[PDB]
Amino acid sequence: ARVVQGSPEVPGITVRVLQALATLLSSPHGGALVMSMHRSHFLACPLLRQLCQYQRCVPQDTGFSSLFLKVLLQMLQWLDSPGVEGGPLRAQLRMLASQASAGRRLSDVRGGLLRLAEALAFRQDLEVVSSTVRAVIATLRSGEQCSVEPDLISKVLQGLIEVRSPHLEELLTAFFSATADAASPFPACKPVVVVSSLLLQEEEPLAGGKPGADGGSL
Amino acid sequence: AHVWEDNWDDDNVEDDFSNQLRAELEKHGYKM
Amino acid sequence: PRKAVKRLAIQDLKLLANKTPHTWSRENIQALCECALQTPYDSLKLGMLSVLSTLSGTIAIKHYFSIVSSPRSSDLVKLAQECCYHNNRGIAAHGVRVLTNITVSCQEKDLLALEQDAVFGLESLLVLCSQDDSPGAQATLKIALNCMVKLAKGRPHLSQSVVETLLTQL
Repeated sequence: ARVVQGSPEVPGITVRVLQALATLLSSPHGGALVMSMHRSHFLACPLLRQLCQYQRCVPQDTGFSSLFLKVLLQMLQWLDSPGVEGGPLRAQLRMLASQASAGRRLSDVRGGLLRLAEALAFRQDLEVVSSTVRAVIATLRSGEQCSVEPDLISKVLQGLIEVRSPHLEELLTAFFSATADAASPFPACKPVVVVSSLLLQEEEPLAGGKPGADGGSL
Repeated sequence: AHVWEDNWDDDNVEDDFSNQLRAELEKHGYKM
Repeated sequence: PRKAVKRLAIQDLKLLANKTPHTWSRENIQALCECALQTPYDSLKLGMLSVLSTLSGTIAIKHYFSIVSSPRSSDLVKLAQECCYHNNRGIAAHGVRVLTNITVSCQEKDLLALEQDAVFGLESLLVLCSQDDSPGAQATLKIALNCMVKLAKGRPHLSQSVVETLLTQL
């Protein structure tokens, strides 16, 4: 039913009543075979069908999902995201889902005004979770975060801090003794949710005077 | 709370009489 | 910003919510809801959702939805929906607890969409806990079945739908 999945996805987007339940049961069986490692080559085909449907009618499907079938859309997205999380092999489905999520986010930001983030909130949360990639700079990222702090962009600062936290969780480098001190007062002055983890990471593998920086900051 | 309150089917709830019956009938362990 | 101190706040607001629920006020609920939206951490969101689950089970939901702002405009509903459709299993379990409690408790005109959303996220929890097979998974499963019994007994309207969904899970 892999060929007819894309057509039922359009029926699932418009009106399904029980076809949505059947598709969700089929996807749970695929997740079952994926967890049991019993050759579950069904997630990518449904992902390909969903991506094709999005490329065909991005606005209509997003409007139908975020307007009427919010619950069914959220259930399908939750099934897809946990399935992608289980299937960590080669991240091909992860990249396809990231592209589909970016396109759906663009369509939702364009069209959904009254039904603001009924499921697009969970979509954006999954988007941030999947886009939490590992930074490779770890020295100019501090300057970028300092620039974002003067610019006062909350989402950009959160993304930069999340990147720097994985960057600190990666292999340690030689940190500057002035840039970190400047950045810590800025994230302290701003309400920073990840401030404690950032301070712990920057204080554990530190190539500088940690007590001096802490005393100066205090 | 448990899933179903009027549950006759639970181990530690059941009393001495058919505890003795349980001992005998688990020892038996078959029906024709 | 101390995570352990926030966990203290969790395990203390649980105690206050369990002891004296009627003293909980609308601004307190709204502030806790804003904190649960603005948190980044799944564990602390889980704790706050447990607190909201207990408060929803108690009477204070009527205080939060006592008029003299739409119920949909109330910040509780959005948090409950997004956390019921969140990825993590315990977060989803407490979200569907909040949804079941509010659906059985309050009866306003616009809550039918919440009823439908709650039941559909409910078989989402059924499929997840049915094919998870963990001790915590079975705990969240028993939580979902408590939600079933309470929802069906409080409202007989959704009974046939929930029974046929449970048969599909069978």
